[PDB]
Amino acid sequence: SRRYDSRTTIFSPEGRLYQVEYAMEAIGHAGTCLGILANDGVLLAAERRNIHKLLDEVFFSEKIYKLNEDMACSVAGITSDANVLTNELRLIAQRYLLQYQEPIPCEQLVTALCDIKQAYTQFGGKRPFGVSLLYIGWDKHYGFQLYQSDPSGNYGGWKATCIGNNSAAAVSMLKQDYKEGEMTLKSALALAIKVLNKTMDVSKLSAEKVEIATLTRENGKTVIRVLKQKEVEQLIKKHEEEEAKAEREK
Amino acid sequence: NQYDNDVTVWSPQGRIHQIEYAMEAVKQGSATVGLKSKTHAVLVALKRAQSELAAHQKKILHVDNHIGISIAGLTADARLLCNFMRQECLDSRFVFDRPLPVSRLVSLIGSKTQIPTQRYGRRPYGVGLLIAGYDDMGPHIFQTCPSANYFDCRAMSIGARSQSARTYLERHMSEFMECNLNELVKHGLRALRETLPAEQDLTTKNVSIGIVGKDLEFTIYDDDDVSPFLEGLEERPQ
Amino acid sequence: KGVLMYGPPGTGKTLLARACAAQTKATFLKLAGPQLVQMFIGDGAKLVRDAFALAKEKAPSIIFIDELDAIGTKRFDSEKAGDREVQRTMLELLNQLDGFQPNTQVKVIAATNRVDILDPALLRSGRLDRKIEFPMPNEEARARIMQIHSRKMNVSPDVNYEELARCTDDFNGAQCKAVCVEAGMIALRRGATELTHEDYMEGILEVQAKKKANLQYYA
Amino acid sequence: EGTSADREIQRTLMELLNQMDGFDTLHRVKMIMATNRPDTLDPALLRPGRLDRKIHIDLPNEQARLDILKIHAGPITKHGEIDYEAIVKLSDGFNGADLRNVCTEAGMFAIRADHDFVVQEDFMKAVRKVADSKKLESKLDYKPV
Amino acid sequence: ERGYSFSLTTFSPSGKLVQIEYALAAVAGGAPSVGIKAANGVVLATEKKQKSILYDERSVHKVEPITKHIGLVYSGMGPDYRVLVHRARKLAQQYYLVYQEPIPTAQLVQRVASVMQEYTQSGGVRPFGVSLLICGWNEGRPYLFQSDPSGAYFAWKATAMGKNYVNGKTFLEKRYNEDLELEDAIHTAILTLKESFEGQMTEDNIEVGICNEAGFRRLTPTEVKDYLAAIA
Amino acid sequence: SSAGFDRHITIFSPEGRLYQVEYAFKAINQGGLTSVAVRGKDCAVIVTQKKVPDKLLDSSTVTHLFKITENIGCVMTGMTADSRSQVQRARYEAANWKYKYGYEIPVDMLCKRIADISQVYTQNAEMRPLGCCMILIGIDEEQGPQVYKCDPAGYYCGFKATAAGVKQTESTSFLEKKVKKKFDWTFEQTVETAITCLSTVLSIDFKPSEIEVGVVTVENPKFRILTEAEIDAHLVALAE
Amino acid sequence: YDRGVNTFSPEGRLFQVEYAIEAIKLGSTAIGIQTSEGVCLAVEKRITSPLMEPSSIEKIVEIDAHIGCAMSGLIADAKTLIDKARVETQNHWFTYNETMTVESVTQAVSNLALQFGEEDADPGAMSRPFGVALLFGGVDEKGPQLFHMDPSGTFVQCDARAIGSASEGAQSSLQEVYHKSMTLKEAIKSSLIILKQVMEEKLNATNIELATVQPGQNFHMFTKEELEEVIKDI
Amino acid sequence: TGYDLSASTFSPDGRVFQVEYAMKAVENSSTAIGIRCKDGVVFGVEKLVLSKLYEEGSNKRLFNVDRHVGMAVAGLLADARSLADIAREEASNFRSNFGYNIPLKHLADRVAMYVHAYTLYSAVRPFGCSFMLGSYSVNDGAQLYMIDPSGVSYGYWGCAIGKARQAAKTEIEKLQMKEMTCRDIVKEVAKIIYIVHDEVKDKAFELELSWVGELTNGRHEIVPKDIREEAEKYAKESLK
Amino acid sequence: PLLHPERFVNLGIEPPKGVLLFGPPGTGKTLCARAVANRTDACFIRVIGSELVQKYVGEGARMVRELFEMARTKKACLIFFDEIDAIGGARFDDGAGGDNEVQRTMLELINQLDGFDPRGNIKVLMATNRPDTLDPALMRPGRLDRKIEFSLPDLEGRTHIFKIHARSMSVERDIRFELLARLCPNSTGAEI
Ligand SMILES: Nc1ncnc2c1ncn2[C@@H]1O[C@H](COP(=O)(O)OP(=O)(O)OP(=O)(O)O)[C@@H](O)[C@H]1O
Ligand SMILES: [Mg+2]
Ligand SMILES: [Mg+2]
Repeated sequence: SRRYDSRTTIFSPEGRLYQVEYAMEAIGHAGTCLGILANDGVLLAAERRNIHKLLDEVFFSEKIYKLNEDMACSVAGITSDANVLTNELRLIAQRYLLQYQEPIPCEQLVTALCDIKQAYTQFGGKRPFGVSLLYIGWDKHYGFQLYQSDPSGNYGGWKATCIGNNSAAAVSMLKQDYKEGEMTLKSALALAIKVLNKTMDVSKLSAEKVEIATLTRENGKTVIRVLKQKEVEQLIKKHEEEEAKAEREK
Repeated sequence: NQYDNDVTVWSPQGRIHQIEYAMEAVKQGSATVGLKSKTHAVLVALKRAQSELAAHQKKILHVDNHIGISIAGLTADARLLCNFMRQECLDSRFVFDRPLPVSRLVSLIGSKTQIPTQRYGRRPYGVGLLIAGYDDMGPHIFQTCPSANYFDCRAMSIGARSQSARTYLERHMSEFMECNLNELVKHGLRALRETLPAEQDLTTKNVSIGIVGKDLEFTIYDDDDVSPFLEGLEERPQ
Repeated sequence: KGVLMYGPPGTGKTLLARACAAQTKATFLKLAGPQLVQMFIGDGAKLVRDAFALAKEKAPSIIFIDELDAIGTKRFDSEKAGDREVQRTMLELLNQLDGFQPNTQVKVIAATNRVDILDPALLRSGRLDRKIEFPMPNEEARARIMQIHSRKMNVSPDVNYEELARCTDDFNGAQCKAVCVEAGMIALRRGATELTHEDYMEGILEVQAKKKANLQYYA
Repeated sequence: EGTSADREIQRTLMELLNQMDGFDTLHRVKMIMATNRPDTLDPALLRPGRLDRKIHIDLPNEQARLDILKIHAGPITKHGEIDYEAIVKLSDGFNGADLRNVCTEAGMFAIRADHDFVVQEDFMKAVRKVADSKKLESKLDYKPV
Repeated sequence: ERGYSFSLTTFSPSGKLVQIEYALAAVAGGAPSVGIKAANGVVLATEKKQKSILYDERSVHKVEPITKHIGLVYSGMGPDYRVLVHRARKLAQQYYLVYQEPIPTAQLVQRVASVMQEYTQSGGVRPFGVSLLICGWNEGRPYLFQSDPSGAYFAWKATAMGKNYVNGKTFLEKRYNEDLELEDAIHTAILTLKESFEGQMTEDNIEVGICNEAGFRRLTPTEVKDYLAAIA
Repeated sequence: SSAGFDRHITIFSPEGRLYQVEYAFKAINQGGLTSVAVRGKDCAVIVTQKKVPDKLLDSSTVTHLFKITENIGCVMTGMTADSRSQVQRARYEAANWKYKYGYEIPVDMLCKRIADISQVYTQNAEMRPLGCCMILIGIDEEQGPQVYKCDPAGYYCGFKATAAGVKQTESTSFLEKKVKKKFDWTFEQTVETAITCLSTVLSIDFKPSEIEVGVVTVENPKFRILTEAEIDAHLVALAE
Repeated sequence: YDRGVNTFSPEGRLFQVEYAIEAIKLGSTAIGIQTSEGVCLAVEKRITSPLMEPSSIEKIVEIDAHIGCAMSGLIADAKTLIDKARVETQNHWFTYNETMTVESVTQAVSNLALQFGEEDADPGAMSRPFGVALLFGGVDEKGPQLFHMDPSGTFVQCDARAIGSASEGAQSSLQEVYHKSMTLKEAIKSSLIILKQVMEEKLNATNIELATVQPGQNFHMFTKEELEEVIKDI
Repeated sequence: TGYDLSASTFSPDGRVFQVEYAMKAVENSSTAIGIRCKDGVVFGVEKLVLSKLYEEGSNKRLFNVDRHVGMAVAGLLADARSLADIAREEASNFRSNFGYNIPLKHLADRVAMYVHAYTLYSAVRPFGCSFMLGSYSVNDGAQLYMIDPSGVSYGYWGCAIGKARQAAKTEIEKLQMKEMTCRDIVKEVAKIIYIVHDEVKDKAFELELSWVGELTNGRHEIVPKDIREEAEKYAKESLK
Repeated sequence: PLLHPERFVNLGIEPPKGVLLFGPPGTGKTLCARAVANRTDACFIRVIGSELVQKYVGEGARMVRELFEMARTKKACLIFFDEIDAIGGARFDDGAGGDNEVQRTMLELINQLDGFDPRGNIKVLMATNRPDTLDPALMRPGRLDRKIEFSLPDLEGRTHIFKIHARSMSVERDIRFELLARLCPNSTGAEI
């Protein structure tokens, strides 16, 4: 019995533990997602992968999931574990609401899920979860918020982040061009369009190959909208014409 | 040799090796002898100490007023088995209100020690119990082993360098059938002195004695009252 | 037609071959398997048939093949690379025995210590006909072995061989020999004139060669 | 990637495979071949046109074991009644080459004890003296493909 | 007794799960199958072949009804199919007990996929070796779905699985559209199954299932023979 | 073709196969015996051979036929102990079905339950998948005779003529050649064909003391074993 | 290349226990002496940096009013054994209403040393045996008693013991300076002389600690006030 | 290699290797024979004396299972005693549940199933004892069964286990045991054990004989001392 | 025995021939062999195991044959075999024949030491690193009479090695090596 074991919990002579490292190498491929916020409303942009000619296009959502009245999250990596994790945190939020009769703050929910995710890396002898995902939300404590998770277990707040295969270039371009406390929910969309244009190899940015979700605040609604395909095309062509004009200036 | 790391693996010759290694382990302890007459059972043990400033290790244990044991091996498992024996004998005394016959007790020990030699990741017990008792049929001497295989014998000796004692006991077997305790103990001591080098023999600090009889409770003698028994022995011939 | 003898190493096989060669009158050829492996293709089979052809001429000759497991290894199928030259000399050996024309005049003996290796077509009843097997000596034989090899040494009359044989079980023949030379030298260190019982008792612990640890805390 | 000194054989094989069914045709020449295990023969040599018929020669049915026992037992100066059917019933999966050995062992058992004739008990000892020695021979049967 | 309690599926140095890939390779060697939907219902076609005339072709079935309006076909290993069928039946039963309504197709697909995924992370087990096609008709719009040993799932208009699935998908690319009827769908399904079929196609080597807003059922051999005739 | 522990336990090899199960199929052949089953117009016959190599052994307790139920019969091949255990499980399952549902169990449900039980062994990596086969015969209302077969991999099916054992291939070939003629089947014809199949596959011309025959028919659905005398009667009637 | 936690050696040895036995040669040395006047215990500290607080680390800790213990080897896992001894003595006092003997405590704590296991048990202790060596001193009804325990679970009564890295040299020197008619003062002086002789760093009043127990008073631990008096007259 | 370490791995040719190793462990036991008469059975065991220290009657290898059932074992003593205990408990359980003495055809089957349960999983090892069960009843005659460690049990007219099993059965078959009453069988059993195990192999040994049948009114017990004395006195005449 | 071959003959004892030296690395086997080679007066033929691997089939056996022939040419002298564990472990052939020719070389080496008039007046001496892989037929006495084992120095060995290795340097007059010995429990001479 000890001959067939794989020992998926022990350390290594060099200090690190291999399984979480291999999972992070696995999350490298398979998708591209990013999130940005600077004022009322926060936006998530995702790169659709299944773009074959024969898809029925149901469920009104591809990679964006709703977790509460004011919580949404994307995901990258193996999709089945994504289904598991989303279902797992949904009832966490609901049981908090049942006990306290108050919407759950984002930070506590993220910490709870991260604790569950880390439990598998210390004891049990099971394969870890190969999924990393973002969180966007709003609450009365700190307004609007964005956070990022990790198969290792840790997390952290952010202002603009990317997770997909070309995350390095996206992060460099983001830190090169951003302003603190001025970007309204009109310039952030253009910034995301330009970043996606740079990262993906396919030019002309076919509107069916991207997905955009935005969160905005109302008197008592906190409406989440998934803007349709009838509004992406003019945004893209506006980006194209302004880029052509700027290049022609030089 | 991959046929050496578990008690579940069978060798191509049909010999499990962990049991053989436990039988090897039991030979590292000090020697001990046991024998029986018509109406008594006597066992003798030779002690050992590490440094001259340490007390000698105790080898004879008291199980019950009509049952005594002598150990050889490692002490922890010996204590565990001795505790189990105490418990079983007391339970029998409580329920049926009668002493437990030696044979049934030995059978219980045999059935208990056999269990670990079949599961996964379990080791046998390393002990060399010699059991001396008195019952309705008279005296009784028994010997066990780590392989859960008990033997019924009328004279035995085990431990390190036990072969010479066995030779002496075998060639003087008949004389045990008539003599009383006074020279029976002398015969046991003569047998035990055979398994030592030619420098030191018996000084009252390395020898213990245990007697059970028809009308005598299980009694232990050590280091002070052994002198009456130790005197009267001729010097070792050269 | 012929005899094989097999069993664990250190039992008296090659000793029997030497004895038989010492008693008989016939021509005796002595050979060992690995000696037939040769570099140039076809050079080994020539040696095989030339040895049988020599023995045929010396009318009553007998032939002894030691270390047979160096040739008889089981054939196999392979598609990249494999071994074939030795297989091809074996297929000549398997044909000087039995084969297309019977030879009835030469006696074949062969010896090995492992049999699970050998090719079944070699073990066939027509070629190797009696398959003798050699067991490890039981208690009474060890006394006799020790009592033979100490025939020429000066030893005192107080030795009890049926004690020594009794505390040395799971030895084979070679070790029961070696006890006697160890017990000689142990006595020689102290300048003593003849061997005594304790010198044998120490020789036992020499030949056991068990690793050391104190284990004094036992008992 | 076999070694050199192991492509020469593969030229000799090309000569053989070309002499039969080459560019020029045989007449009135016939070829017979025997092998112990035809797993390993080159697929070009087993082609219909070079080796046309394949004849399986197999371990005997009990009727054949009786036939072979009656062949090899005859010349012995046997004595009293003999019941070959018991022998045929015990010997199972024997080669033809083992029944000859049974007949030799039977006489070997009677050279001891100074007899000059054989009786059925000797056959019944020898059958088992042989039958248990087959345990250390591998049991595989190989077949061309 | 007890099990092992350690995962047999682990991550490779290149960030890939090997066992899932091997299970997919085993799936790729199964019997071919095709599935189509066109504006009125769904058609599932699969090919069956007994080794000799001794086998009874009417004793076992490939297409199996979970409930009155859900159908399911498979490609891959044989024995593993029945376990999944039985589990799906149970799940539909608990759903109907709780809600007093027939289960929607999407919920059943999600639950079955969850089971199949959970079966690749627990200890001392190996993943299933089949790929499933599920069809249904609820609230007018027909639905078609495909599962995966890894647990993922997709929604399709037309799908081919099994041997030579790439050729089937390319063939469906140049033929299928969004406006046909069940009869023409049957015709094109048989036509595309004829690409890798045997020499002669008989009315018993093929199993066909149809779902419309009247319910799931399995075509009897008579009308299968009728459809095979007057075509090809 | 192999990488890791795929040769020692039941996990997929790189090509998509697993060997710990297809080793059991060749473990079946260790017994060296063959059994045949034939289905007729209104009856079903099971025939097998038996070998008693020694006189000391009691020949009355070497049967491979077993009475699973008063209406359902079976025959086994392969390792003996595993076959006995499967017989025990089948008996218990049939009795439980009768207790629970209040009417007799169909043969196909029984075969399916047995196969589902056997499929677990090739799913977990701590058990060994029981190298023994299974053939059942029975009578069902509105269906007539039924003959089903089950294997260690969990694959059950329903046949018209079956053979299990060493000589499976050529016996199936002979049965196919006979059945392609499409002639009428009665009791005597079915028994004669079943016996002659084994007789010509093995080429023995045996005696009425070396085979066993079981039969079921729609006149007394009780499973019954033919006595040696009537077996000899069929044997002599076969030889004109 | 992997073997189970319980596995016997070709020569009669256990593998884990032998390793634990040889793993106590990395700890500090400690000396215990028994005399009819009382029991003396002494040990070093091995301070590493000037920023140590020498009062934080301690080796001698009292089990009860009349039983003291000195530990050597690893220190992380001796706390469980110490706590077990405390609780067991209190339970015996609660049930029988008396003070239990030293030997009883030793044999009650030694039963737990060899219960490590990997199969057919609750978590317990997964594998490692304990890796500490303990010296027990006390004064019971038959006078002053000293006992020494061993990671294999073997306890025996001694008259003068030294355990740790410098065990064999200290024992060899100790064999020739002992008799059965000592007083407490000369015992303390001899222990101090030995520790000064073997210790690496220079000896002072903060590098060591000492305890004595007598039939009259209870377990008493010396302080940095009377410790330099016995040093200055060395 | 490595296919022969667990009890859950089929070798490439399709057979289990640990059970074969248990067999080879059995073949070094001493010897034990048992033959049935017109109205009972007789067991016989030759027991070797290792050294003079041991007492007569030590470690009996002829066990008494139930009030009318007897057992004779060969192999490793510890496993044999465990099997005897489990069979004894099972028989008592049966008597308590139903209400009469258990027949052999059921007790032997249950013990065989329990033994076979230890050859599938990798967490336990196969047993190493081969044993014989014997009994006599007024309504069923004499019964003899033999069970091996692989989990197989057959019925016999006479059987032998140990080293020289085949040599013993050679002279077993010469007897016409089908006729005589087992009062004169004791002499021939003694004769047949004194004609094996040459004195070169070992110096001394002793004979253990059991008895059950209608002669004892159903009880099973050791033979009287005088009868065994006469039996061995007769058997010594083989020196001619 | 070579220096004084008169005590043994008078006493009738035939001395052992072979010897083996085994232990963990960096312990003193090769250095002890060098000391022996320096002291002696007969031959001293040194052989490294890895030299017996050859490109063609049937080569290593030849070199073994000529080695023992040249050895027999002299009157009496010694062979040294270093790193045996590279020349033969055990016979295990399975599947495709692998590690097979080296086994033939090992068999020839075994044959040359025993059977049909052994080498006579030739004494061998082999030393190895991991002796758990050696073949059982080779370790039989009559070829490897002695089995000297080299273990890690206990305490006196460490002080003695320190004294030997530091007696030729300029050092302070009052350093104590016993403490240094106590500070390194399990270590070899190389680390000292
Ligand atoms: N007992 C010793 N006395 C003196 N020097 C020693 C001793 N043991 C080891 N050394 C020194 O340590 C080194 C040991 O190397 P050596 O060649 O003797 O090792 P080896 O046993 O051949 O090792 P390996 O098998 O790893 O090659 C040398 O530098 C030697 O001087
Ligand atoms: Mg030889
Ligand atoms: Mg070196």
